[PDB]
Amino acid sequence: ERVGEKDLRAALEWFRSKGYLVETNKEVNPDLEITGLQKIFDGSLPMLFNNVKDMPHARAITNLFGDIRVVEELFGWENSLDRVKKVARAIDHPLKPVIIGQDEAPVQEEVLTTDLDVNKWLTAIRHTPLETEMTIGSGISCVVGPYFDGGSHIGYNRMNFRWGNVGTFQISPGSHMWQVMTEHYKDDEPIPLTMCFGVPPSCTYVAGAGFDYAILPKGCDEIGIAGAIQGSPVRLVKCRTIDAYTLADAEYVLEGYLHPRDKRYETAESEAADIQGRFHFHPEWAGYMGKAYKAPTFHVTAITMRRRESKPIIFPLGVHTADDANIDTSVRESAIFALCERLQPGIVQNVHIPYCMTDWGGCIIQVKKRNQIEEGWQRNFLAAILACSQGMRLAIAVSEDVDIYSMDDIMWCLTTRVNPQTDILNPLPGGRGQTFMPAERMTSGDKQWTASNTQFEGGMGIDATVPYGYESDFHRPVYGVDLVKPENFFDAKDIDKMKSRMAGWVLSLARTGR
Amino acid sequence: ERVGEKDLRAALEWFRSKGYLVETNKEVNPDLEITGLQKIFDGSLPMLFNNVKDMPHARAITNLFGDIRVVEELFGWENSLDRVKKVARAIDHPLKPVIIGQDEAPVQEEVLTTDLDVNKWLTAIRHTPLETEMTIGSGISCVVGPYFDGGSHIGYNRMNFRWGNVGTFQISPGSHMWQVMTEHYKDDEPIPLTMCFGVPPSCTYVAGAGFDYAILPKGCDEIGIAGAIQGSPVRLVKCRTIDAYTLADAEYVLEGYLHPRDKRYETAESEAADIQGRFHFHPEWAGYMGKAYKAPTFHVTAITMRRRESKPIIFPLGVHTADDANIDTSVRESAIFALCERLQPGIVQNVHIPYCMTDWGGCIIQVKKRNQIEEGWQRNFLAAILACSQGMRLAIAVSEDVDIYSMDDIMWCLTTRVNPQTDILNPLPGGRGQTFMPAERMTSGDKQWTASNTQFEGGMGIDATVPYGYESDFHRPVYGVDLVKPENFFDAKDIDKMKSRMAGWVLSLARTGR
Ligand SMILES: CC(C)(COP(=O)(O)OP(=O)(O)OC[C@H]1O[C@@H](n2cnc3c(N)ncnc32)[C@H](O)[C@H]1OP(=O)(O)O)[C@@H](O)C(=O)NCCC(=O)NCCSC(=O)c1ccccc1C#N
Ligand SMILES: CC(C)(COP(=O)(O)OP(=O)(O)OC[C@H]1O[C@@H](n2cnc3c(N)ncnc32)[C@H](O)[C@H]1OP(=O)(O)O)[C@@H](O)C(=O)NCCC(=O)NCCSC(=O)c1ccccc1C#N
Ligand SMILES: [Ca+2]
Ligand SMILES: [Ca+2]
Ligand SMILES: [Fe+3]
Ligand SMILES: [Fe+3]
Ligand SMILES: [Fe+3]
Ligand SMILES: [Fe+3]
Ligand SMILES: [K+]
Ligand SMILES: [K+]
Repeated sequence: ERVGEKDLRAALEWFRSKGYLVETNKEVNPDLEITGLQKIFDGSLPMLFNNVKDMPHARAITNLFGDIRVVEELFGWENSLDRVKKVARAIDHPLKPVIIGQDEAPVQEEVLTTDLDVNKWLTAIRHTPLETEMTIGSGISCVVGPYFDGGSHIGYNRMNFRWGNVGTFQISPGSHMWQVMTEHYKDDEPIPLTMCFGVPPSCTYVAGAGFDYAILPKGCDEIGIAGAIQGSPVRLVKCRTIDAYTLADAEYVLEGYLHPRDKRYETAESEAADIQGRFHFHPEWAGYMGKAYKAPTFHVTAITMRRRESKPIIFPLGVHTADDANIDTSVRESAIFALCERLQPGIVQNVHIPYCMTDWGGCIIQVKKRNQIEEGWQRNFLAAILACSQGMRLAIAVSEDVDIYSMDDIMWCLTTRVNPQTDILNPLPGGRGQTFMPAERMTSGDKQWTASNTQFEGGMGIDATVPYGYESDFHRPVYGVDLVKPENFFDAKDIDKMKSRMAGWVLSLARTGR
Repeated sequence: ERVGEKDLRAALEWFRSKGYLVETNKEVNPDLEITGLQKIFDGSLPMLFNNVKDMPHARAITNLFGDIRVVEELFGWENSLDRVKKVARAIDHPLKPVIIGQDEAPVQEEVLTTDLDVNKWLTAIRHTPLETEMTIGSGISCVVGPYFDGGSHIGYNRMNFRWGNVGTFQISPGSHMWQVMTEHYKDDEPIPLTMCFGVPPSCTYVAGAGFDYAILPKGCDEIGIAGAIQGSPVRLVKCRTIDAYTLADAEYVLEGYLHPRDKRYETAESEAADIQGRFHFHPEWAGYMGKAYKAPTFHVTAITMRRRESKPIIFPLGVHTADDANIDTSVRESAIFALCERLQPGIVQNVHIPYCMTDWGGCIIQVKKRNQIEEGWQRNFLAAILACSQGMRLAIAVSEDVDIYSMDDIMWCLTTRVNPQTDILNPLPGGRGQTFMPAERMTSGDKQWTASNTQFEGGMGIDATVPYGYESDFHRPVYGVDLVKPENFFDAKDIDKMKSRMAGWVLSLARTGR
């Protein structure tokens, strides 16, 4: 029982074969060093640390999804558009997970039912020097079967184990875990779930999804979507101490129960002062320094893992990195594309959630109007995206003559193609927002800065598309960059010099001559 | 091959057994008499006309879905809420249709491949004296297989056969047929489809659906939904002259090809004057007198039907009737409920599209806020409903202490629970609307009054819910109608007199004592 099928170790072997893996044997400190090195090389190749300070049994990998190109190469996609379309198709066609025996699951080689000190086995890290606690943010929640209406859910939840085998469990209001906890908020028994660490890359990719429940509602099969993404079923295994299932090919597994009504503070400082929304926790998805809140507790009852001599791998990652941004926004883009295609097929050409747009904060859709009867569909798309993606603050629609991956080109569209009196939608003022946005959280006023007091401003949908029938007046003409060859005029040396001095919007403008 | 399984004849037998069927042998005139009698008994029991003027082979039934109570009894539902929930569940769990042999399909007992005069076999009717043409509005389009991405579509399309075997084909912009025609607008071959008449009641129920493509996108299985609604698979049969499938248990079937680029006028008058949007056609779904437009043509190549001595039944119905309203708004309500449940489960308690709200015009959702973190979800629901239901003009959200079926109670909520400065949403001004709404169609100005020139005003979402935490101040208290018994004070005669003098909002207020 020591082989993961399409597991993280196979991905590491593939990275090493492609030359995309950077290893080191120097001992890395989980306190400020892993996240520091990840931010120094933000959006770069994966880094594998063989020696982690005070964790002789663990290896740490980071920047696994830092470069979207290497991720697309790992999953067999040509480019971002191909990835979006293939992931939408996978969302509509899940692969049912397969259950294997308890004696052939690689993640159950070692089963610790006592001596449950999570912080001794799972690597907790500190992101910034301003933090006080070391937290665990590498595990994905896994709920399979009756508690998810016969489907399966996988997603990240940050945990702070400050009571040995009991830690806080951060749940986004409105998410799948929030819906499960709300349905069972007044039950007598706790919710049995497991946290998986070092899972297969497809499971991480699908766990990044969130707040796309018009496409991935409660009862869907997220593990099935991961299996369809990886081209084969994901293996499940029955837990040892609870009635649930786990990812058999993970590296660590925490079995336990979620107590919805047993809420405790995430940090000792906030627990002392007894207020939420202040007292920094660590950097969050909106790009701001974090805050600490009360949260339900996760009561661990068993710690399963691979053979400790094999040094099971854990994937710790800073929040404000290209890694986390890719992990969330990839399936977010695919789900937004699927929704727009459901509403009216053939109009949306591409969807992109750039790193700068705060994974749950905004998105960009590219629409192509084929005739006069399709004019106005971009506004329906913007309103539907803002309403079906809770707390999304800025959705932008652009035409097909726009480079959706260049923020400079988007800014140009905003400057030249937006009528400020009619092209700025504010669909749902007073709806549900995201508490982690400081602009929204500051609307609490003098109340507790939690989700119970914030007041959403309604989002912002910007229609920066060209009106149909005015494509000649809004034409970005072309420069003759294909009609002349620089080799006829200069030598290779000068051409390389001039090319090396180029960066930014000019790279996009020179490719298209636009 | 002469038995429909759960067909229209079985429904007629059930109605007769329950005493819900009203028969007559007097010859009814399809010109102004069928629709006149249907409007005289709007929302009443089904009427079966055994003798139709100039149609010795046809029987006509009307008001089949006129009373929602008899429909719910036919399909085995307790009430409207049970119907909505069961139909949502059926939408999420379709039954795959079964294919039967060409020699056991009841609808293929007689196959006319020549002498194709549709108006001689299919009963065309005139709705109002202001019309000039007699049109066919009893058949549902049926597209199965490759042209619907492996799914199945059923829906109504009004046809005017003024060229013998070639008639106009009215397609709503944005609908499933519109999406199919747009995908194949420039193909060389025409689109093979069939029009079914006198279909099973579940197929009519599902064909009533429209503009709910976040729940029923292109590629879904609408015939599967009908089968799940009726509790058994719907039978299909291979066509005779085209490569397609039809409802085997129908009464008539028109096989042919849809020519998207071969557009002709629906009436001779509009064809002469050569303008669209004027020159009345017949009453439409918005409750206004109709207009005539250009439309693609349906080229019939075969007319299959049951044995002409059995007098196959046809279901002609006026547009502005409780029948049509039920037929559309039932699955509309179920799909809106499904969408609201996908966005955030447990908040929406009931969805109702009243007759007065112009099937595609508006809806009412009833929300119950369980805690402070759910305040504001009604606005997300309203925005999502307005954006994902093309051209919807008025969505209203009310609290759980409201009778969703009483328009007086909704008006009371509008009067007392709407802040005009913050509770009226206008989410998507300039989006896609419905051309058949005169308020929208008048925005064309001096252009052609078609879908290419209308300018949607953005819809209207009214949040008439009670803010969370103010349920004591917005409490409709109760009167003690359960604490006193009228028999102790008056005799049965006076009680019946007083009860007979009551009607309207007082019936709802007296049941709840509110
Ligand atoms: C809002 C909340 C939780 C509430 O807590 P509070 O505002 O303090 O109010 P409350 O809970 O004490 O009272 C409440 C009363 O409503 C009843 N009630 C309460 N809940 C339920 C329920 N589920 N079902 C049924 N009834 C319920 C109770 O009946 C009663 O509570 P009880 O009396 O029973 O105790 C509040 O604490 C709170 O954490 N905000 C912030 C939470 C939040 O945005 N995370 C987002 C996580 S994204 C994230 O990281 C991330 C994502 C991507 C990338 C990087 C990162 C990072 N890096
Ligand atoms: C808007 C339309 C159709 C357009 O027609 P027009 O405005 O006149 O413009 P157009 O078609 O001539 O030109 C167009 C140009 O865009 C290109 N193009 C056009 N279409 C396509 C396409 N599908 N795919 C790709 N390209 C396309 C062509 O390339 C070029 O056309 P071409 O040059 O090729 O000919 C226009 O006629 C029209 O009927 N409005 C009204 C239609 C409408 O609301 N029904 C709603 C039916 S609910 C109903 O009853 C009902 C429902 C429930 C209950 C009761 C009732 C009743 N009782
Ligand atoms: Ca992205
Ligand atoms: Ca209705
Ligand atoms: Fe989930
Ligand atoms: Fe614009
Ligand atoms: Fe359809
Ligand atoms: Fe209100
Ligand atoms: K997820
Ligand atoms: K339909």
